[PDB]
Formats: sequence, structure tokens, C-alpha cells
Amino acid sequence: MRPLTDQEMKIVLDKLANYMTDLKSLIAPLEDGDRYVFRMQKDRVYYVKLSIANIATCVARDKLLSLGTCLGKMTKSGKFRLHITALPILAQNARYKIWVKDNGAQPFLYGSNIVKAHVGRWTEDCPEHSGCVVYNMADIPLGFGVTARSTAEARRLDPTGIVCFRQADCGEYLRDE
Amino acid sequence: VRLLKYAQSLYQCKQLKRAALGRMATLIKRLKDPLIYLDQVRQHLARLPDINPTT
Amino acid sequence: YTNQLLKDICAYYGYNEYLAEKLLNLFPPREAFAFFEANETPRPVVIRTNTLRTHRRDLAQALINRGVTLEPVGKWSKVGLQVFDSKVPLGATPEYLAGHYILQAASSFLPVMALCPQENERCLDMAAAPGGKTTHMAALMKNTGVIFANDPSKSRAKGLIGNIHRLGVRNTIVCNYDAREFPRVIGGFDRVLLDAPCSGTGVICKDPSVKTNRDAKDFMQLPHTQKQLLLAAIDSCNHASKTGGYIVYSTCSVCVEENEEVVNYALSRRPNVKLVETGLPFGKEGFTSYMGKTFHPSLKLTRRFYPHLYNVDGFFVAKFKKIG
Amino acid sequence: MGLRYKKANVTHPTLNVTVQLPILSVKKNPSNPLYTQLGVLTKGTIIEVNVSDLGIVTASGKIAWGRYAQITNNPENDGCVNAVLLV
RNA sequence: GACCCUGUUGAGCUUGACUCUAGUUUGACAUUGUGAAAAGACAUAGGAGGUGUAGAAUAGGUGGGAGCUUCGGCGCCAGUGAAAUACCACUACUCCUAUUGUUUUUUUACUUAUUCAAUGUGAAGACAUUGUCAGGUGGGGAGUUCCUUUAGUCCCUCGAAAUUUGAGGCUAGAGGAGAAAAGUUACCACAGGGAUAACUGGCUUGUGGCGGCCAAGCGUUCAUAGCGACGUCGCUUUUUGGAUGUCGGCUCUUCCUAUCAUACCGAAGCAGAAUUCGGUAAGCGUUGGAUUGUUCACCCACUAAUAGGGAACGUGGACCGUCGUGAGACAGGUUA
Repeated sequence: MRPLTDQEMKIVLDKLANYMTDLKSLIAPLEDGDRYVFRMQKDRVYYVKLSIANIATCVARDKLLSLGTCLGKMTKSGKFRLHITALPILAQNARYKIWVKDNGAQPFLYGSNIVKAHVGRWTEDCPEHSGCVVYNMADIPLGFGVTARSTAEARRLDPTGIVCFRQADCGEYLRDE
Repeated sequence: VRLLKYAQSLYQCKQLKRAALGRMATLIKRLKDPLIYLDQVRQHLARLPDINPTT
Repeated sequence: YTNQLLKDICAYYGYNEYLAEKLLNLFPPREAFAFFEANETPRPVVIRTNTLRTHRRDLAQALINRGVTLEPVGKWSKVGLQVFDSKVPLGATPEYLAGHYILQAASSFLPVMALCPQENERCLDMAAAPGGKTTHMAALMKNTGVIFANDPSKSRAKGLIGNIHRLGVRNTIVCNYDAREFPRVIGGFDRVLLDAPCSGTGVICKDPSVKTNRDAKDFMQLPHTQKQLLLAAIDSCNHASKTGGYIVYSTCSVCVEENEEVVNYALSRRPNVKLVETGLPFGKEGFTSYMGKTFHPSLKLTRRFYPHLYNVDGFFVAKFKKIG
Repeated sequence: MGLRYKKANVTHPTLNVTVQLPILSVKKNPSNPLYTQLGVLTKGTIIEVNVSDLGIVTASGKIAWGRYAQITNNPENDGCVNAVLLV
């Protein structure tokens, strides 16, 4: 039942700023004064409201399972990870967005890496290894990942080449059933 | 056929073929009596007078 | 004769003698025979649209394009549809993968439809094993407010959370607690939802075990457990709020020991409860007295759903309002 | 595709009856835990089988639906999958 | 290669002590008023109750009671119903009307609660607000070094249930340095180490598997520690009739027969004709089209017939790396 510590929330905001832009907007005060504050339970981090944390702290540590929306968990080496459970906030505050077709999104939902024929339209001025959010044609958040290369190299590369390193997608949800 | 296509060894194919041929053998073994009945009906229908109802 | 009919039904359908006696008491021979034929007959499968993500005509057009035969489920349910046939599996279709819809039953329609969640409201669901009820409350309130979801088991709990994240509720806290423990732990919810575990006599097409896997011992312990469940729910509920809050009880049992009796017990124990019209169009009147046991005449508004009358799972509803 | 088997031939040690019954799940394959997790059906492998058709009556005059059955043949050798029920 | 191991990395599962408390926190209470508008529930006085079912009937319910009988209407009888009706007695609730009132709550308005401005009187306004406890939490701070699995008592408590169960208490069988991060996996990617140089060669074919019954013999000491063929029974398995990836295509020689035809016979309701099965037989000959990635199946055309095979399966990439590690790339090379 703890908030994050120094290096923990440093790595957390490192990933969250590699993937998003307006982390001020995420951790900024609301109208009522309630704030969205990072929580981490069983080496797994969650995003909750301060009032939610206050009303949930009444529960014993072992019996409580989930709180707010799960952002990720830290590995034994200390490496922080963001997941498809943290997808919605990532889509809300995405920096770079890449849109894919249906015939390419279906392998993307399966777990295949993005191919050049899959993408529908491109984001501009995308760095080589910058994080990006993968949407479908209907602007539905499908996943996230690190692009293999920049937009121009993607343009001048073969259609069969791998475009983005597919990190996580909707697979995790139906994995657990 | 699918089992043999995914077979991995000579003994595998051995026992698969033996098992299949055993299945057909047992099926005919149960079919023992219909064959006798149909043989008898064949014999009579052969030794049956042939009339022309129209003539 | 009655004994001859009981023996014939038991022999021909496989029901336990004691449960068959209860069902024969519940329904007259014609209605009983219709009920047994219905509950051995498989129920249709319905699809609930995710209003947060898409709307009915768009989803229907998409499934027609993909070859799924659909029909709107009566005038009552706008969010629902009924499946006849589907070339593409319902599991693998892009709409279901993205969360455009969910698979369920009309009995899953009815209770959250009885409930009337509003924006910026505090809601509870102490039994949401499939998660469809929590998801549909979220769809009704447009992801405004707070949802608390309580479960006993890690397995159906992870199924629940998978459904919730697939449908993008975004404002539910999912927990493994005791339903009796929930009020003392938190309490004070504007609305509360109880899908009480029961004998399951309502849906034996889904649960063929209930055809025999129900003894008198279970018929005794289960109503006591749901009695404590309604005690917990009425403890949780708030009497006064800016937006009116109501208790909703839903169960999938047809036997009277599970239906109208526990709610009569709750009404007798706590005067603060009244029952209001639950607001459901199609249903059957609640019985005023069944087995020498007087029940409060107000139970008239209580609705019942039978497979034989309507192509729906056997289902039971109750709606209450708290005074103090 | 073809190598899976949906139902198994279960022999009941008492009452001397053998019936085809649906396979519920695979519980333990002694040869390999990995085979256990995947669901591999080797010799002597205990699975869970639906015995509703048999209609055996348990204590309290109660019926049972799912019971242990030991696969006792070599399905790779003979595709038909045979088990002895545990009662 | 499979396979084993090592380190990193992911996927996990579990642990990460105990006692208070900060952070907290849920509910209530009071502060907290005056009116007006209302509504609900408890005071009463009255009117009317009563179907899930069947029963003739819309069965509160209970105790007596077999016709008070005004009439034999109906009691009785009799179905039918958990409950049966005549009667006279009883008490419960409701659906209400009314007021014979008590309370509670919401809204509004005002300042009298509370709190602010001024600061040595004014204002917001019963909203906020503060304090009181009954809880819970707590790895943060301080300080030290019981629960888990099982059965009983069916004993006590709390419940439920028209009388029997449920949940605790109790009893007795087995378990146990601390917030830094850890333990561990027939698992994943990566890098590496270890091991096998590689396969079959009296191998191959036509008759399934599981369980039971029977079973000569043998056996630990005897058919019962037990092994145990052929059969039969139960499941597959029953009451109305497409699979195939690289390949091939042609010709020629030779050989085998596990023989399509020619020759020969044995058997068959084999009248004849046309046939089927069996065997002796390799001298003889053994053609196409459709379809296909392509073959066979099936399909159809000739033809005595379009049979199967063997011939050492007969002759004509993998590191050195560089740029990435949640996934890869390289007109880079060394080159065999």
C-alpha cells in the first residue's frame, strides 16, 4: 500500500514521456481539487484518483486486487513496462499516431509486427526509435510500439518490411478468460 | 490418412495401418449377417420369373 | 394422476423427483409441459452494443457486411440484437475484438435495464461474473461516475477485468471481497446491483446439471445466503441522495423459495424499504401467497420471466427504494 | 488439425460397461509437465471426463458429472483414445 | 540436429515478519436555527379485504363444532385442495378516507448557528464548516525479534429454518532480518558451453486398441504373487439404400511376381450366354481423354487387357561484425 519512490517514478515518467507529451495534463489538478496519482500494488503500478486511493486504503493489502487502471509492472532488474491496460491514457495523450488498415490490423491484433502494406496514413517527423500508438481506420486504439525507422525510410523501404516493433495489443485481455 | 500424414516413425505407420485395417475388419465382421441375407435375395431375384405387365 | 404425471416426467426428462414436485406446484400441467419443453430447447444468443464505442445501426450494418444474420430484440431493447447465423465466428470478428459488442442473454438485458444509472453516480455490483452488467451500467452512464465491482473468485474475476478493459469502462474498481463484507468495508453507494447466486433452475440449457444437481440441502442453504446478500445490499444503499438511488435484485432461479420470499423477508425486517414499479414492460405478476405463506400484497409489481412465455432465460427482478 | 480427439472410450471398472463420453479437460500427463499444460494424451494420462450419461449415484443419493479417467492406450499408435474410469 | 546446462532477458507464481501510528479512511452524532411550501411514516375513528393451484368459489388465518338451522339454503357426505367450507369466537396485517394529532425529510426566504472581511463593526449564510466517537487500512514513521491445512466437540454464541442446518468460539492431527528485493519454472529470445559425426541392414507384408468372461499350462507353495493364446461380449459401430509440392516427360535394356489378358483346371442357382472366387503359371502383350501446381481417386473412349514393382531410387549457406534489444537491419565483408 505505497506510493512510488524516487527512482521508481523517475523510470515511470521516463517511459510515460517517451510515449506521451502532456504529462502535465495527466498530473495536473482538477476542478474539485482531486488529483490523478500513481499507485503501485504487488510490484504493479496503477493510475487512480487521490479520492479513490483514500477510499481504497481502508482495505487490507492482500485482499485488494485492482485499483484504477493498471499502467504496468516493474521487472526484477527494475525495468518499467506499460501495457494494453495502460493503452487508453496513451491513446488520449499520444505524441505520434500510426493508422493501419483492416487486413493489416488483423495480424496486428493477432500479435504480428506492422508491415508497410498495413498502414493507412503516416505521421510526420517521426524519429527512428520514438514510441508511437497504433490505431485502426476508425481511430480505435489498437496498440503501441517503437517504430523500426522514420517516416521517410518507411516510404523508401520495401512494402514487405517490418514497420513498427509490436509491443502489446488487445491480445492480453482475451488471453485471460 | 491425417494420422499417417503426421506419423513420425516406421512403427507409428506400422501400428496405424494395422489399426485401420482392423477397424474395417471388425466392421465387416459385424456386417456378417446382412451379406448372407442379401446373397439369398440375390439368388432368388435371379431365379425369378420375368413377366411383362403391359403385354 | 399427479403421481403418474410426476413419474412420467421424471422418467422421460431426467429431472429429480423433488425438483419436479416443485415445478409441478409452480406451473399447471399445460404450462409445466411448455416450461420443460422450453428449458430443454436452446435459448437464442443476443449481442449488446457498446454505446460508448459505436451504435446499433452501424454495428448491424457491419455484421450484415460480414455475413451475420441479425434481428432487433423487440421494441424494449434498443442496445440489443439477436443472432441467427454467422459465417465468421463471433469471437474473431473485428467488431468484437475492438469491443463494439458483447455476447449475452436477454436475462442479462433485464436487470440493468431495471436499474437507471445516471451521470456522476456511485454504483456497486457485488456479482458481475461475466461483467456484462457492469459494462452496461458504464454504457448507460457514459463513463461518468464510479463503479465498484466485487467478486469471490480469481478466475471469473480475471474474466471480468478482461471484459471491462475490452469494453473500455475506465471507471471501475474490481475487487475480490465478500459481498457481505462490502457494506461495512465501504458502503454508501448511490446504486447497488445484486445478481445473487441461486439454484440456477432458470437456465438448464446453459446448466444441465441443475436438472438434477439440486438437492433439498442446496434449496435450504442458498436462500439463506441470498438473504444475507440482500441484508448487505440494504445496508449499503443510501436513503437520501441528489439523484434517486434504488436497489435492484436479479436472480436466475424460478423456484419460489428463491423468488419473492427473500424479498418479503427483507421488507419485513427493514421498514425503510418500499418496492416501486421496476419499469419492465413484459413480465408476470408476483404471487401474493404461494405455500400457506402470506407475502406483502405490494409484490404485485414484481416481474417474472419464463422461457415458455418469452424466448428469454428464466429470470427474476425486484426494485426497492430506501427511506431512512 | 486431425490429431485432436474430442471424445474418449471410457471403461467403467464396475458394472462392466464401456461408453464413449466427451473429454472435459486434461489434468496430468506424467511424461512431461509441458505435455500436461498443452494437453498431450499419452499412455496412462488422467483426464477429466463427463460421466452424466452413465448416471452413477454418489453419496447423499447424488449424481456425478465429471470424474477422473486414465487414458491407458497409446493414441499415437492407435488413434482411438481409451481410458479406464476411476471409481 | 533433437537433447542437457550456464548467464542475461521476458512470461509468470509466491514470499517480502510482528505491534502501534502518520497518510488515511467509511458511517453516525452535534454544531444546526425561525418561519412558509410540501411529502412520507408513526396516533387514532371508520369502510373493504383475501385466486399460484385446483376446488362449484377471490381459501386471511387460529380454536372449538357437526347443521344454530330464519331456509334444510347449506351443514354432514363428497370430491379438490398444505389448509373446506354450517356456526361463534378470536387476532393479524394491509388498500384506503378522514383528521382526533405526533414525528421525520426536502426546498425556499430570512439572519439567530457556523465562519470570514475589518479588526480596536459589517458580511456570506444555515450551503460550507468544525469537533465527537464506532469502524477499516497502513511496506510510509516509531518500536521488538500467530496464521495455514484437517476432523470433532454438534458443546456455547449469532443466525436461518413450522423444529433441522449454516457461521464463529472450543478441542486436537500435520506445517512454518522483513521493504532492500528475493525464491523458483522439463517455458521464451539472445550469447555461450557440453553430447551424438548420421540411418538401417535376416528390417519389410493381411487381418485395431481398451476392459471383462473363459482359459491348458507354468508359477512365491499349489491355475491364483500372479503371467497367460483362440474365441465372445461392451465403445468406436447403425431400424428403412476428396487428399495431395517442386518436379518431371519420353524412350530403351534387364529382372521379380505379389497375374490385367492369353492357356489350364477346382468351387458357386454356374439352364445358355455373360460372370465371381481360388490356385498352376512371367512365354506373351499391357493404349487415352477430362481434371488439374501436379498425381491418384472418381469420371468417361478404345482395346484380349490397359497389373504392380526393383535395377547406389537403372541409359540418355555462417560467422567477423556495425547499427537496434520489448522487436531487427546492413550493398557491410571474410568468404567456404
